[PDB]
Amino acid sequence: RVTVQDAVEKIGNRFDLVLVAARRARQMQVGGKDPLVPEENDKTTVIALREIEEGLINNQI
Amino acid sequence: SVTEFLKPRLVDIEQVSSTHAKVTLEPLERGFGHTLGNALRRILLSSMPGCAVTEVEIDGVLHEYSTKEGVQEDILEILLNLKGLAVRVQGKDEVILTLNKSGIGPVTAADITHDGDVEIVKPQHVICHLTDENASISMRIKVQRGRGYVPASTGRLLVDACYSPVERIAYNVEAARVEQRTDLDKLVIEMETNGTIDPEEAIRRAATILAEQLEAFVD
Amino acid sequence: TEFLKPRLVDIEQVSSTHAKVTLEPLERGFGHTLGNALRRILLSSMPGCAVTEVEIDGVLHEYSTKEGVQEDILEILLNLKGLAVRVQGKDEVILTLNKSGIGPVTAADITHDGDVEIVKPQHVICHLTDENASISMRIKVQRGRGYVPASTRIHSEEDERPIGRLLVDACYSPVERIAYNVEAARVEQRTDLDKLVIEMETNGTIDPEEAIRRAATILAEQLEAFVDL
Amino acid sequence: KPLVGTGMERAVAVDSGVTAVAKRGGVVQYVDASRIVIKVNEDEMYPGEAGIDIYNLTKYTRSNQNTCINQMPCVSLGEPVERGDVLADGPSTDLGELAL
Amino acid sequence: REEAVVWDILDEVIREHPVLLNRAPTLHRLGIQAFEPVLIEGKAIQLHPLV
Amino acid sequence: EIKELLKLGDLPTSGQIRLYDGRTGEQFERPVTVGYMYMLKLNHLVDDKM
Amino acid sequence: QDVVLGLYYMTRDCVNAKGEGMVLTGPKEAERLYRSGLASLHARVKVRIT
Repeated sequence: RVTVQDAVEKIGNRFDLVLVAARRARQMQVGGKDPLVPEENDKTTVIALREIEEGLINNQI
Repeated sequence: SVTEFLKPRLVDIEQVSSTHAKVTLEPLERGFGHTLGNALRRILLSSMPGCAVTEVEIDGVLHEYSTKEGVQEDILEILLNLKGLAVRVQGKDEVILTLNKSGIGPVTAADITHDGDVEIVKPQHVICHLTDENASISMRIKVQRGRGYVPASTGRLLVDACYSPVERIAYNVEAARVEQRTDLDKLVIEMETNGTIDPEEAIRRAATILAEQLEAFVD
Repeated sequence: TEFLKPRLVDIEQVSSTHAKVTLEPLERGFGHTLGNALRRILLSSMPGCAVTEVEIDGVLHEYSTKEGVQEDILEILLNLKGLAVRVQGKDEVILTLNKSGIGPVTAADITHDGDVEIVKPQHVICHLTDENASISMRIKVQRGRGYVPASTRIHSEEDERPIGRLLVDACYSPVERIAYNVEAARVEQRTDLDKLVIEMETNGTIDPEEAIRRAATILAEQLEAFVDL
Repeated sequence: KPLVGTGMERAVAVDSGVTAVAKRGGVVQYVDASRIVIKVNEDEMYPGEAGIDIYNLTKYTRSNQNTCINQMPCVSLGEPVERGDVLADGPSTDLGELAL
Repeated sequence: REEAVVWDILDEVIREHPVLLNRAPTLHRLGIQAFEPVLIEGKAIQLHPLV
Repeated sequence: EIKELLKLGDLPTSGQIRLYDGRTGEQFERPVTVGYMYMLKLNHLVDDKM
Repeated sequence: QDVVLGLYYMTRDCVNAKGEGMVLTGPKEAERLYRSGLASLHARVKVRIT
């Protein structure tokens, strides 16, 4: 997977999707949390985008 | 080295349907992905043996040109739709079956006089729809054993024969690699088949057909 | 089910290098299917025998020159690359060569053996052009298959070869072109029986009566993975 | 050689000075891909001379653009040559035709 | 030393790290684009035909 | 005069030949031009730029 | 440009062709018909479609 539009359906500003994907990927890489989506050893780059697909992320979290 | 060329293992059966599968091999020596992919293709699509509908006799017709009433789609379509029926014939060259149905509604291959000697491997195949309070139809369907796909070149209605069960087969070759080179081929074979035979075994039949040619040369 | 199987009924060694072979009868399509499969296998995978290193007495690298010889040392290597020989039950052999006095140098000058057989004695290595001139060299041959360029080979040897060897690129595959053709033939009072003809040009080290069976063998064993699934 | 050309190759390869060109007519005395040496005939000799034109060919050398430039013979021992015949190919030439 | 492991590591490093390709001059935004790389034996950059 | 030379060879004067694809041995549809162009390697070779 | 050349060639109609004028139950047997060499690619046909 690569095209992020379905995540942009959820974060309706596209800039906020980069700020949110970075924040969440940092909670994984740096903050030591782990994903609510099943990871496949993807990069956090892709995991965080795959966490928007589960519909369970916004910049409240 | 000199006579120990690399051999694949199936990397997956990769199955997506009982009708279609994506059997993939790795590694093959450079260029063998065609030499086997296409060779088995040309076997599979044209020289697999099997049984198919070959001739039709609907009640009282000389040519599917005559659009006899009581049926929604005309006889040109019933004729091709009956080509759509996949069938298994046990031990015989040609076998005739009879079909009839009555009442307003569809007709299905489940309504055939099922000999048990013959299996209609997809009964739920709709044949036509009926269109009057008195609507009923009765026909003889000939099924025959043969090989490959044979066109309409050769009251009976002739039709092309779909003896080979492969609905489609396609293949690709693509980059694969080992620890020191990437000039080797992967092979992906994809095929889809009419339900008479499962594909991961149809290919094992076909590999046998091809192997049997070599049996007179292999040392 | 009515499949006729082939036999390799006939062969014509039209030259010391070129030959025809025929497989007969075949069903529908199998004339094409084998016809191309065996061509593609015969080109890729027939094993053969190539020069692989050369050491010449007084030379130091490929680009030098030898007094009293008509070729730059490089064009000697471009000539020996094309030389082809059989070897009997060996993975490699070393051939010595010596000549002196004016005139051509040809493969017939190699120190012959029972266990090496050369396809064309007249293949020429250089000219000598002075009365006292000489060359002596130790041509090393290896068996193998396909093509292996010397740049990858020395990167595969991983010890450091001595000064004064020359390396040549390896071109083992002994068949230079293959053609196939399909046609109907008299058998069983019936039509659409293909006489496959395969006809071939080679470096001269091998005979079709081996080659087509070896190609069929390679195919037959590669194909095992598809019945063993 | 180019198989299709214009017949200008026979001039570019000679006039460009890079093929070694026979200064006087005679017969090839010796050849070895480094030297070519010509026994000039007495109809074009100068009277006190030995009468022998060597041509020490340039072998592998860098061009100003780092391509090599090794001249190679086109003659054979004992072959006759006439003034202005190509004795040795240049880079990118053969038998004195341009051949890029 | 380019040891035999390093490629299986590399093909894990790169496994989905976008790399940015741009020609020059680059008149307009479409003139820098990112692609996922896939490894090659040669030395040329294999670009996609439509792009 | 090209046709005349190709007729002196035993060659097809259309200049074109039917070809087959070595991946399958299938014929190409319609013949294609085949012949001996002259081609130059230029001094822009890649390892000098990668 | 080559992609569109191929798609143009694939979709023309040629009024004479091998296998012209028959009736088929779908693309898949259209492809079997093409690939086995039984019908020419730009031959006219009727098919069931969905």
